[PDB]
Amino acid sequence: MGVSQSPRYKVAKRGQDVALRCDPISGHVSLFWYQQALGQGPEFLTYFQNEAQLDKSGLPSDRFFAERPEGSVSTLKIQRTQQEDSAVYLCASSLGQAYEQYFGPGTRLTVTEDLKNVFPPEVAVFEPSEAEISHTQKATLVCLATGFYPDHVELSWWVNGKEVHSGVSTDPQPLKEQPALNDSRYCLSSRLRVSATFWQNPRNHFRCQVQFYGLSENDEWTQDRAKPVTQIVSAEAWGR
Amino acid sequence: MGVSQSPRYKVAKRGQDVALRCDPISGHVSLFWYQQALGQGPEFLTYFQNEAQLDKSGLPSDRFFAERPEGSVSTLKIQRTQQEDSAVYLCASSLGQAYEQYFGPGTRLTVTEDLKNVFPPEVAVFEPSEAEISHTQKATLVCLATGFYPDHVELSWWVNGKEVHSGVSTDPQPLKEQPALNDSRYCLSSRLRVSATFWQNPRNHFRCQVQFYGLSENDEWTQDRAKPVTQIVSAEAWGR
Amino acid sequence: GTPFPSLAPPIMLLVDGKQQMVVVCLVLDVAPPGLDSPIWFSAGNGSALDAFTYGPSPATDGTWTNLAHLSLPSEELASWEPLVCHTGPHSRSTQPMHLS
Amino acid sequence: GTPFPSLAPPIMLLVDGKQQMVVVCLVLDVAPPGLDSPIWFSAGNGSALDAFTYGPSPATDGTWTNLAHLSLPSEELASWEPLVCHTGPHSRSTQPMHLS
Ligand SMILES: *[C@@H]1O[C@H](CO)[C@@H](O)[C@H](O)[C@H]1NC(C)=O
Ligand SMILES: *[C@@H]1O[C@H](CO)[C@@H](O)[C@H](O)[C@H]1NC(C)=O
Repeated sequence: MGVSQSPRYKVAKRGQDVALRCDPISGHVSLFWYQQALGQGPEFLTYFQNEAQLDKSGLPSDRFFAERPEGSVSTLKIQRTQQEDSAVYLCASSLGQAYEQYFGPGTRLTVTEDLKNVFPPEVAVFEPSEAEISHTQKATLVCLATGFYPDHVELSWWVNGKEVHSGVSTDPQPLKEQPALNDSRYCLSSRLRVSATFWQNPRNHFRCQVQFYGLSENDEWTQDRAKPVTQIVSAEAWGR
Repeated sequence: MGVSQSPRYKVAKRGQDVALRCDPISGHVSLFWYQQALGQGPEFLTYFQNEAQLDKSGLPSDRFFAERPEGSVSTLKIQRTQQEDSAVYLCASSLGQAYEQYFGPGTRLTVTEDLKNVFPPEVAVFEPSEAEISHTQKATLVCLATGFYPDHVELSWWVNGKEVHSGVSTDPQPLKEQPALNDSRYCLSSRLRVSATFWQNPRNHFRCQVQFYGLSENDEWTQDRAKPVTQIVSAEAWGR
Repeated sequence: GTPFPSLAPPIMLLVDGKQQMVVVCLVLDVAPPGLDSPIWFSAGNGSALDAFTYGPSPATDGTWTNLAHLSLPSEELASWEPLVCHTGPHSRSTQPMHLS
Repeated sequence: GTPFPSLAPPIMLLVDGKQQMVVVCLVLDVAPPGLDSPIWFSAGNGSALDAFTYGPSPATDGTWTNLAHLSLPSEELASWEPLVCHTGPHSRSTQPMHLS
């Protein structure tokens, strides 16, 4: 409980068929599949009514095909995925086609010609300036995640071993380092705002975490230098 | 006074050399030229110190060339403009290279293969729903400017013959109708929020204006159907 | 902090000699998220209708509102009616609007 | 309603066997505009330095902040210093920061 999907982040090469899954809330008669791309609203795909598809209007290409044999678990597969498949596929469930919908985390998909384009984030943290401290009596830390592809990252701050959400302001979505080039890396920034009295404490430890989702184990890698797999990149600094 | 530039909006075809101008504030020793593209910060171009260029580091291609003979008026020309020239060129002036800067309206430039891609906005206005009125006791009107290229538009509301700015919330920038295609049209939306008692007045007239900047007079047009020139498109509706 | 959609009165336009039915859904009181409040529509035959969103926009009064319009021929106004809009997050919805 | 930039303490990273000097400018109290508060930098030889912005971002406390970082070899730290950041709108600026 409630609606969960898997995987949440999946990067694949063109011509490589993939598969997604969704486990709706128990006791939900209906099930929906959507597609968000280019920032556009959820574009309908298919409809499941008690393990039975009663609507397939949203499906553009026949390469896609979802099945719900168990009646409580659905699986959408895409044979020979292409670039126009690079989007976020959502899943919804309800007591019926006449009730409100519950959405899951979704599945962010990104297809590429070569898997050599995958790269981990370059995380770095900066300290608050003396100007900001003496003026507002508050300190703001900056985290930067750069040179990472695709834009599959989850940034979070960790003060004294524990994650914080208060005063945390992160960018809505990663920005391409070079918007011109069709294939470009992404960047990201975040801001943690604490009191000047808090930052001026050496005891306090501040760390910026960036959960990156790359290639899994079942993916072969040739390049001799490292391997962009699902990893995390952080940067820390002590108070003054 | 203060810094003014011309033109503010210029659309041209590839291979067609263009020219820009800037009239800095009187008594300003320095003059700057910048270039904003892809949302990136103002990228330096050239520097003018009393009708004399002392810096040309920002200039990528030699096709560009600015001159300030009068010492109070500068002119940046771009021979055989290309697509990488499609950006907003700004102009700044100051008492010197050690003083604050004053910027002008700027010059939004957009180059295209064919001038047949230029199109006026499709403006339409919608009325507030009864649901919003009875709930918040306030009414919100919606204006939509679609199918226009390039994104050279200025939207403004006009209540009872006079333009209004209060309660007016318009989108930051036009959104491509089809982000996938390199050449796509733009869209735009705005929102005017008045009191329910105000909208429920037939006497009150509401109009949404959209100043579109297209081709000038000195541009030849072949297509027999109309001609996308600098024009305005509005949509109106009476209160209930 | 409480999203609130609303189907506005339809409008009639012209495209290519065909009368066009255009509607729009406006969600209000939307937070300032890194994400957004997705807007999708539902028809009469149980099918959904692909639309065009304008994304959340920071209002002058320190708020956020997402917009999305929908276009379809007046011919099929006897198959999709009534019309329903959705938003959120779970998600939220509005009352059916008899096109006819 | 009053923009306020600030040059943060520099950081040292590695690229290709070369020590890299990375700095960043943070502008605060920026309104929620359809436009933004452009961020550009100035060097020592009088020349400007192209940087990378992250655009204004809606803070959780109902505010907006634009960011921009700048990267350059530690070799040329004897030519660009001190460093200055700019923002706005006219425009605003900050005090020089001796890199050295
Ligand atoms: C309902 O949906 C079907 C299939 O798209 C369509 O052909 C029909 O026009 C719609 N209206 C009716 C008759 O229910
Ligand atoms: C100043 O600018 C020039 C020209 O770019 C550059 O060669 C030099 O290294 C800089 N430093 C000095 C010597 O002023």
